[PDB]
Amino acid sequence: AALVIDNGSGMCKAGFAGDDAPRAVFPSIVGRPRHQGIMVGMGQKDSYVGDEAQSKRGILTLRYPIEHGIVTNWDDMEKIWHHTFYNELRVAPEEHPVLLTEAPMNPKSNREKMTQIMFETFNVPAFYVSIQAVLSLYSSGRTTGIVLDSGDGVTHVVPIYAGFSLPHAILRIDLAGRDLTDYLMKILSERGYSFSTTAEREIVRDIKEKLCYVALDFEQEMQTAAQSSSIEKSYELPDGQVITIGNERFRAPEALFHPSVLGLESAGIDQTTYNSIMKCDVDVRKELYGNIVMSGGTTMFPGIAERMQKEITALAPSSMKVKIIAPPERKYSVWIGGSILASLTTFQQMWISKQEYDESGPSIVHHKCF
Amino acid sequence: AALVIDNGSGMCKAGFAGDDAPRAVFPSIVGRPRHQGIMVGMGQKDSYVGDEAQSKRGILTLRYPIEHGIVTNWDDMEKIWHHTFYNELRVAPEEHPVLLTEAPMNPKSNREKMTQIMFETFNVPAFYVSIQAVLSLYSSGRTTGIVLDSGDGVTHVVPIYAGFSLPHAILRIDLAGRDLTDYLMKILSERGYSFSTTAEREIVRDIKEKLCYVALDFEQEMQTAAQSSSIEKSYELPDGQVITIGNERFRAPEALFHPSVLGLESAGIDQTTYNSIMKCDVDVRKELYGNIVMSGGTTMFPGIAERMQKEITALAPSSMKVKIIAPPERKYSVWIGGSILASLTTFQQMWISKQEYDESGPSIVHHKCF
Amino acid sequence: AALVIDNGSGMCKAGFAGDDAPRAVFPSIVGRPRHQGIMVGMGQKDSYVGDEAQSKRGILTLRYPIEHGIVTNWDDMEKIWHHTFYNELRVAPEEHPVLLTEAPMNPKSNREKMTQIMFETFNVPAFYVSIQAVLSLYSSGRTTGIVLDSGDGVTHVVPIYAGFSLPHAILRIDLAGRDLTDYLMKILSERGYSFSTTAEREIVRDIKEKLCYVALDFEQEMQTAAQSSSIEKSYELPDGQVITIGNERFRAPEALFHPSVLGLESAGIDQTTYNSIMKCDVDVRKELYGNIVMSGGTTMFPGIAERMQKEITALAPSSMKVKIIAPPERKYSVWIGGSILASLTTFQQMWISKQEYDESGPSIVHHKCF
Amino acid sequence: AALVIDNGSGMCKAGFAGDDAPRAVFPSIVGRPRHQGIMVGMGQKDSYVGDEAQSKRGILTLRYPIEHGIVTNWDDMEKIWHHTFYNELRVAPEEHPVLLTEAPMNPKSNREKMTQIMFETFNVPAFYVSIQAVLSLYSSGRTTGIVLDSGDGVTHVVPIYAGFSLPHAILRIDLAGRDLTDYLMKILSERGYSFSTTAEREIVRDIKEKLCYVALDFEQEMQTAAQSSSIEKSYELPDGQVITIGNERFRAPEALFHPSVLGLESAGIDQTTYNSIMKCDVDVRKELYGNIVMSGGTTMFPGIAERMQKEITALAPSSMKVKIIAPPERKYSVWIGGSILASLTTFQQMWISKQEYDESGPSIVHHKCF
Amino acid sequence: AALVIDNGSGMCKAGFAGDDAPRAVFPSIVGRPRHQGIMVGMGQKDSYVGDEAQSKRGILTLRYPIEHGIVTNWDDMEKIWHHTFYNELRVAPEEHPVLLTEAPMNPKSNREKMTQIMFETFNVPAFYVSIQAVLSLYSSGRTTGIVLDSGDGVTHVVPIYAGFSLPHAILRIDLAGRDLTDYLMKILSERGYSFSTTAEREIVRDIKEKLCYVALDFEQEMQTAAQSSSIEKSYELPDGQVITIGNERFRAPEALFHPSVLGLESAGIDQTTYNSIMKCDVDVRKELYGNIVMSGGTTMFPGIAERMQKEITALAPSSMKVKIIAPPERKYSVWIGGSILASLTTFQQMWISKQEYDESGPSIVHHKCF
Ligand SMILES: Nc1ncnc2c1ncn2[C@@H]1O[C@H](COP(=O)(O)OP(=O)(O)O)[C@@H](O)[C@H]1O
Ligand SMILES: Nc1ncnc2c1ncn2[C@@H]1O[C@H](COP(=O)(O)OP(=O)(O)O)[C@@H](O)[C@H]1O
Ligand SMILES: Nc1ncnc2c1ncn2[C@@H]1O[C@H](COP(=O)(O)OP(=O)(O)O)[C@@H](O)[C@H]1O
Ligand SMILES: Nc1ncnc2c1ncn2[C@@H]1O[C@H](COP(=O)(O)OP(=O)(O)O)[C@@H](O)[C@H]1O
Ligand SMILES: Nc1ncnc2c1ncn2[C@@H]1O[C@H](COP(=O)(O)OP(=O)(O)O)[C@@H](O)[C@H]1O
Ligand SMILES: [Mg+2]
Ligand SMILES: [Mg+2]
Ligand SMILES: [Mg+2]
Ligand SMILES: [Mg+2]
Ligand SMILES: [Mg+2]
Repeated sequence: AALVIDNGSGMCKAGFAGDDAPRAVFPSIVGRPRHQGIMVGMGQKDSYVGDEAQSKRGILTLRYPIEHGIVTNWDDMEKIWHHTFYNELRVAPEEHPVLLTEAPMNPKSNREKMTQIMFETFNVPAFYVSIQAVLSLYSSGRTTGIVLDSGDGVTHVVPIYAGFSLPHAILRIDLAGRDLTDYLMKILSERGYSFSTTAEREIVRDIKEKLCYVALDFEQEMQTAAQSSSIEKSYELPDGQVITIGNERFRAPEALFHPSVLGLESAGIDQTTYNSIMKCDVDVRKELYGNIVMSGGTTMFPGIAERMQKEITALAPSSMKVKIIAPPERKYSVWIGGSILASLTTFQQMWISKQEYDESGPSIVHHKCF
Repeated sequence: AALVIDNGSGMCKAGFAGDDAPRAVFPSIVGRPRHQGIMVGMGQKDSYVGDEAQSKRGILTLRYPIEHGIVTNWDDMEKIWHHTFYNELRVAPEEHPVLLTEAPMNPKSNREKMTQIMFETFNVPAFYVSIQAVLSLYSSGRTTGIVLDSGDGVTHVVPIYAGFSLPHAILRIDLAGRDLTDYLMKILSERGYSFSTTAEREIVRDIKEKLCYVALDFEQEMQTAAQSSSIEKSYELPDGQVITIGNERFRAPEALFHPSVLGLESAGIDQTTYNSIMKCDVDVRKELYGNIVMSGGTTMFPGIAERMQKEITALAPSSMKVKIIAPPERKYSVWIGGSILASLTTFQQMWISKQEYDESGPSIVHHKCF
Repeated sequence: AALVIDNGSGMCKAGFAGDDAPRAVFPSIVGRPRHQGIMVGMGQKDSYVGDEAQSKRGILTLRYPIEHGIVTNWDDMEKIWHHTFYNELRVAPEEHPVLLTEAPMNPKSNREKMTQIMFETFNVPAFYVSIQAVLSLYSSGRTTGIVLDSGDGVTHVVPIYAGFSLPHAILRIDLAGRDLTDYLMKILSERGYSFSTTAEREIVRDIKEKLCYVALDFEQEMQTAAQSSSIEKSYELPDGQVITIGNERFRAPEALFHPSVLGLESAGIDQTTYNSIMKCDVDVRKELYGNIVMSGGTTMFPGIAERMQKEITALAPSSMKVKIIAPPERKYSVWIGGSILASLTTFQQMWISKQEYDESGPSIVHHKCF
Repeated sequence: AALVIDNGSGMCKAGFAGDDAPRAVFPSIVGRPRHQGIMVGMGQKDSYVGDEAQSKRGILTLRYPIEHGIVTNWDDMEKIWHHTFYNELRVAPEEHPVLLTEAPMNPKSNREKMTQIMFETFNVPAFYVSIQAVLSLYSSGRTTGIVLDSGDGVTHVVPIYAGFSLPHAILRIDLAGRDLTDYLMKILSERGYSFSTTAEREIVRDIKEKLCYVALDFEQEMQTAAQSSSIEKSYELPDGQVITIGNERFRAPEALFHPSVLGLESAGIDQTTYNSIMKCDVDVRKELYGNIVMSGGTTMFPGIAERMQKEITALAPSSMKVKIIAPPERKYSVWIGGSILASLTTFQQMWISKQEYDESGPSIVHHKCF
Repeated sequence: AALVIDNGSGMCKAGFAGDDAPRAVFPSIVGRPRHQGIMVGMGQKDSYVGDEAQSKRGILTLRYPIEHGIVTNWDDMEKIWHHTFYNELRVAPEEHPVLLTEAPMNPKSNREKMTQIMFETFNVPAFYVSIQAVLSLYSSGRTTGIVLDSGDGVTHVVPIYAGFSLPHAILRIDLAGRDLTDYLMKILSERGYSFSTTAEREIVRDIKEKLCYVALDFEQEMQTAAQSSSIEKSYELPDGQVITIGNERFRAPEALFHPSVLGLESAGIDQTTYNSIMKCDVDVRKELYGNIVMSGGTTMFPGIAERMQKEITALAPSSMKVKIIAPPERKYSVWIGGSILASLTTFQQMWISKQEYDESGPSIVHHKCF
């Protein structure tokens, strides 16, 4: 009975192998009080994790331990994993194998510290780290495809042909949904709405998840928003204030396709996918063009698949059939692939056991998870 | 067996922790004779405290030692506390912990002198100072709410969310029931009734407590009072003279909502409550709008809760549910919260002992009562 | 050609706007015979007003219609105003606008009855009521100052800054020259001089106007009067009896600064002026300290300005320049300000006309004279 | 002959291009009377602007039309600009180009309404809006530097490298000198000094400008203030009262470096400057570390440059030379840069003319001022 | 007075025939601004070439016009040649013959467009294109040898025996120093150092030039780097950050000998040199084994000659004397050979004149430069 934990930058997904949906999906935030507790007998913890930190947002500073796929606070990461094991899944980690997720081209100390914390703090019997895009390909039943994975920390593009990784063609951008949340925070001040705190950042993230979309033609959509008022929508703040947003619904996701509005020199996701395809051998590009898979929460914008199809079809040769696979459950696709991968009988010999960690230290994670 | 003393500007409330009502409620006045005693063998003290000063009003000058929450006469304060301990409660203060009350944003010398007098003159074994609004929240069983406390000296608005104080949003006005008594004294001269002495000030305070109320619509109430005579009431003076009052029943409490009739530049209590709510984080305002708590004697005007609800609902967004909590026993609510707070076992480690005062002086009251 | 009538408690001042002195100054007394007329053919009226009542004092009971600024006998007030219009000024009131005076914080029925009597009994074309202290500020050419006005009925302290009234800081004491006359009547019985009748009250008023003064240091003056006989003066009664007075020359005006010798709980005039200054905003106090204006007959005591300056300089901060303005013509200053105010062209639109009274009744005096 | 107007939240600076100092520096306040004018013939306007509102503080409510860099009252803004053009500069705005200032990340309606009021109410021939920090860089002769601008409304940090703006790295805090004035008002009540009105707010602003400073080590300065009395200073109030202040001289500016004492979740000015430097490209950080420019009145605290240098040198790598440029005339630096920018011949083609406004409306300000 | 221009992918070398060193060596980059110029009067070109683009790296996107020896942007190539002629050499190209360089097995349109731009844009009187490896053999005084030339775009291996080219044995790999820079960028993310921009690519190129070397035994060097810390070195970034690198010093140049770590199917430089020798006739191999010449910047790694000697001696028969010629000035060797070749009197009849270009078009470059 293995445990599958998709530990992304923004949201933690956790559950059991063999299941089809994550049992526990909760934000990976740690909240700490900014003020002094004055009423006694209440019961006031010094730390709040997950949905409890989200429900007490107005008196807490919220911190993400993971930034751009890299854990920057390991004590808060340990707190989040403890909340995963003991409060959400309600299991003992000493009797369950654990499969973790990681973004490609991460520092090696991240993998080593994850292995050390899993084997020493939680005393797991078995452990493995997988790349998220490979799990996204696992969930779709495919062995050939190019995966665009965009969550909250980073966006990575990984091509796989016939079950073989092509690590020279793996591309990675530091743009994901948190940068889109910050950009929407910046461009909402043009209408007079000020958001600066971490709780207001969570409010703007809710605004982006509810009302933002990807325009098929950006300049035509700007002309339509300038002409009429059919684009503007209303959102109710937690204090009852109603705000109205116009072109910011599609200007903020446009940073995914044109990162220069963030001051970034990198290319957009369509150009990155095309460059990853062109970095591969000429005999695999046809299968990659027809098997473009998207996973993650940032691929859940309305109209992102049609725009991605249009831009890649513009980039590709005219005889190539470009197909974008954006299933309705793609936001959990990485986890679903983990739930497939930990459930295979061929995978059962690829676990890192406690004996191998005892004889080799954390560095065995560089020899068993490749 | 702790002692709870709500030492407000106008009235002193005193009793034991674990009780539900104050054992001794009496005016905090010191009376001194204006004339010379001519009959010998009577027994004539040079000072009268409390109800004895109130029963001998016609030959005494009455002085309040506390003005706007700040003690201005410490010898008379010592006399009132001596009358509390030895004549009203009839206890020895050397064997009972004492919990005192204070308004927020008071001078630090007030707290220091209260600690010094409690530990040196009365030799208490333990001591604590609390903010009155926090005790008002204690009495209602709430840990989240915004407290409007108005007694005789000052009106303070304190928001608390999830047991956490928000001291940047605490607001304080120097308008309370004594200023309303003085305003009623001023506007009763329009009908030909002259009140200038301190005993006449106590008579006008009795008139305000018996016959004044808060109008729902002030201009409509003025039109109704100008049209008919159904608003006018009669009051009997101590010498048997019967006076009749009309619009002064609702013109005097209207200074609570429009302080400009007192020559004050501050806002009314509804605007102050709204400004304190808007000074807080956006994620706590919903719980503050539905948990507006009033305590004190100035909140015992008839119709003040309906008017407060109407004005705050006018100020708040239309989707916000404004609830005013005005319980029938709110005039003693601060004391009741003290009787709860001194009765908690978790509070028993937060007393300032005699050893800490001996090793640190009065300044320990700035480190233990926050 | 407007008429200016300063109708004080003790003395009536009357004349024309544009003049510098009142045309007719006479006591506001009504005298009635105590005995039966026995000689026929003389011509014996049932009522004597003014100087005729003063010249026939020994067979009349003298009554003041105004007590402490409030008219208590309106028929005698009508008699005095008739004597003003037809015997003193010798005009027709139906063709002259009339400007009247009133003390602040008077009953509203006094103003209403004054308006009704002026418009109905005397049929004036225009009418206005002013506060006396504002006219005292008008006479000195000042727009900023604090006026201490003390005549025969009441003493009022009114601060004005930059032409703006500060009605929350207006203070009023029921001590003036009539109470000083009664106190001098009481303390002259210690030397064996009995005065009980109204004519003897007028004699004692003459004694106070001729021989009383304000001591700079009261205890030093009492020591000087106890040591030598240089303070004692002689006064000749109307029957030729010569009386001698000592410390009563300065003990009777000392009730202005210490009202407790009258059995009054109020403060003295220096403390009342200081309390009125401290009731104002902190940015106007500097101009009020240097512009203290005195008007009225009770401010005509010798040495009252030096004593007022000394006590206010003791009360004020040491960096404040206290200036007392006591001009030699201040006893008529209110009237002089009326003669200025009714002579201004900007004031000519502020009269209450007969049409406004016909359409609104007496209550228009609460809407036009504020 | 262009006009340069630095229209900040607290103070309005105005003059001519080519000059080195602003011709007219005056507070941007509008004062309205709280009371009724009682003396006629004075001349009493319903509105007072600037120094006339400051000289009549005790009878006025003072309002700032700009809060945190955003105009909240446009009629009072029009009054202040009318006072600038016709009473201070004494010019006709119809023949002079006008260059205005704005804080970055302001609402677009502020710029649009400024353009509409300048072109329609005042009928200017030409118009431009600049960012204040770019003008601060203009005044120092620099084309590369990071500007910390803190006045009365907001604090903004803007980096510029080789004449190129970096708008993704522009940071903005809502903390400036008005919040410091309010914090000093709050912490002066601990010593028993009460300030609540707008005139008292101006008095506390004068106290902060005269006696407050930035401590190099805050805890060492608190220990020094607790040990001896060499830190305490005396201030004379307008009514002559002398108050004494101790650690509040350096506790109030400490909110610039630790905003959590205001209940704010933002970082201090040193951390904000460091975060703006780290938001830029790695090849420009060396020039930004050595060219940190401060401008505005809130940077005129004694010891703020040494403390800023110490904290940034603590934050920066040890091989980096941190240089803080705090010239003695930096309080006018924005205006001086405007006087440079409007005097350049290359700038003369960048004005928004009346023809462009007539053909395009206010929205042309989003196409010409970037 | 001919001009010799070695126009490689990364660096442009330029000077005069008869000299021993290039007069001007500068990077062949064109920089364009990513942001908008905000400060006027500076002087801001839209394009920066060479060292000016390198000194303004943080606000520019840098582009190489030559990729793998082939010009991909001819306008930027024209800009670089204009900067060579007019800013670096400071000559007129209309009076100087120009000798250019090219890699073998290039497209014919590259040579044709180079001839057309030289004769039409710059109006040169004479022109020639040479292969770089033949010039490397010219610089060493040799007429027999096999040249391994590796710069920034491509690596080519050209054997020449007795002055005769052997074009069937010329080999070409698309691996050179730019691919090594990209590989070092990829493997520096394992230590947590992120480099993605073009300026960061130039920084990583500086890191590779300063700290990278070729290991004699790769597995022994990996064991030594894993055992101790004597291999790790420190580098200071332009912002003052100090980074530490370990095995990446020799892992990145190992792609020259094992291209499979780049995802390339080609052989290493030692195997390519051996395969080029074995493609020749059996009677010339002895002279080629003893005359292996290296030129270019990628041959300037420390230890590349010893490793090349070891691997070729392993590949060659044991009786063959393998000699690697790696002179200290080999990075400029191509240019030096050009400076020899354009200085020979026998070469003076082999120029392509303007008359031949006018009568034949660009295609004459396929008949005169073989
Ligand atoms: N419907 C939606 N539309 C747009 N963005 C979304 C939506 N739902 C979630 N997101 C964004 O996806 C991000 C996290 O998704 P996820 O892939 O679970 O992150 P991670 O894998 O990094 O935990 C968040 O930044 C969130 O704002
Ligand atoms: N029924 C009432 N209606 C209006 N005011 C009241 C009533 N009862 C008491 N008060 C006023 O409340 C004030 C004191 O109440 P309390 O809260 O006990 O004062 P404190 O807390 O300052 O001692 C007095 O000024 C009194 O006039
Ligand atoms: N020279 C004086 N010294 C002291 N008191 C005086 C003098 N002259 C008049 N008075 C007193 O002033 C009072 C009346 O003065 P006035 O101001 O005219 O009164 P009102 O304004 O009330 O008519 C009388 O009581 C009189 O005794
Ligand atoms: N010497 C000083 N020390 C500290 N603060 C000052 C000083 N002089 C002015 N200030 C503060 O600077 C603020 C306004 O300065 P300024 O930069 O002109 O404001 P703005 O640019 O917003 O008009 C005011 O809040 C004032 O209190
Ligand atoms: N000392 C060195 N060690 C390793 N590589 C170097 C060194 N010096 C230069 N290079 C590399 O050589 C390449 C360019 O050299 P060069 O032969 O001048 O190129 P090209 O001939 O293509 O212009 C660059 O990629 C640079 O990184
Ligand atoms: Mg993820
Ligand atoms: Mg109370
Ligand atoms: Mg009078
Ligand atoms: Mg400014
Ligand atoms: Mg080369």
